[PDB]
Amino acid sequence: QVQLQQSGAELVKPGSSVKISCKASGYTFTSDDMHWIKQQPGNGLEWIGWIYPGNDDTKYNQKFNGKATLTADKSSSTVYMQLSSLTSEDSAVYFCARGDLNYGGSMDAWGQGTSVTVSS
Amino acid sequence: ENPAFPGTLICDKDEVRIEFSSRFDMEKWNPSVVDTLGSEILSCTYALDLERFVLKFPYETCTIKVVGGYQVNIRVGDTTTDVRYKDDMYHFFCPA
Amino acid sequence: ETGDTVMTQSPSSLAVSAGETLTINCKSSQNLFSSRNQKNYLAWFQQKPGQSPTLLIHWASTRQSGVPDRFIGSGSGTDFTLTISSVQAEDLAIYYCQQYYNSPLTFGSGTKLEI
Repeated sequence: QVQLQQSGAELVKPGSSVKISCKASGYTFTSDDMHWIKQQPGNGLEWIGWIYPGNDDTKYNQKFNGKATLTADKSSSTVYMQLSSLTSEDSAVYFCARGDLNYGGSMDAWGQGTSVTVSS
Repeated sequence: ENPAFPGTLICDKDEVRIEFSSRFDMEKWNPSVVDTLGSEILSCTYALDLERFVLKFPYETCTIKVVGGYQVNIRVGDTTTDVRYKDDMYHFFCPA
Repeated sequence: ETGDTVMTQSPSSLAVSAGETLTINCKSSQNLFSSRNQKNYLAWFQQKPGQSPTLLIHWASTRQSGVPDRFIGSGSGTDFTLTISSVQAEDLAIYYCQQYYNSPLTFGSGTKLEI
């Protein structure tokens, strides 16, 4: 029943910005965390940050400070991540995942991923 | 940017002192001392005073010896959940 | 990166046949044990090509609902092991260990399995 629907893939030039949406359903939106994860092609997983839509508290990986910005819309039950000043290192697949605060914030539910491609 | 230590820390002669303005704050943050591996030190002989809202950590059993003094590693966070990654870690140095 | 909990996963890749049992080891630079609930904060993920990651184990020993019993999470605060007995073709994937005890959350470098 729990579903996370991300926006479609995007292709942009370096220096541009993109805003990835993640719409949650099947659970109470403001009672859990939303995590964002980056996977570079042929590489592993890297944790970006989490946002708690209840009070809009956020925590970022210091590596992504200024790069990624998390926001949330409670009316639409959708979390947004904005990526700016895109470089070749920013080309990757980006996942949103629900941190379930009943089980310690472990991420059971994941979105299908959004492919961001930076090319000139 | 990062959160600032929620209490007031004071290096005493024989111990580390952490003061709060109320019991509500102290129980909210619930500071614990941890080792180099981040585990709470169960041999620490700390004292708790809820009249003055003070936590006292003796250097010998609760802190790590380094050149010139002690390093103390403090973890604070919510005690009402098992979500531990929202906790905050702090590191301080007290000269001998 | 200072203060980050490092997850060291080994081996990098595994090549096996069918029916044998493999072990993936993951070691953490920080203890993941919470005295509150007496549990270690570690998860095991499986990701097939072209799909989102899938949570297999949480609390380092507890299987998610619908996960075959041939996946065994084990280990202690610093040292964790994932064992996949009687490997099947659908178990072909890359496996990652993750710690959720601390922020920032961190993953192991991953283990590629090829048969």
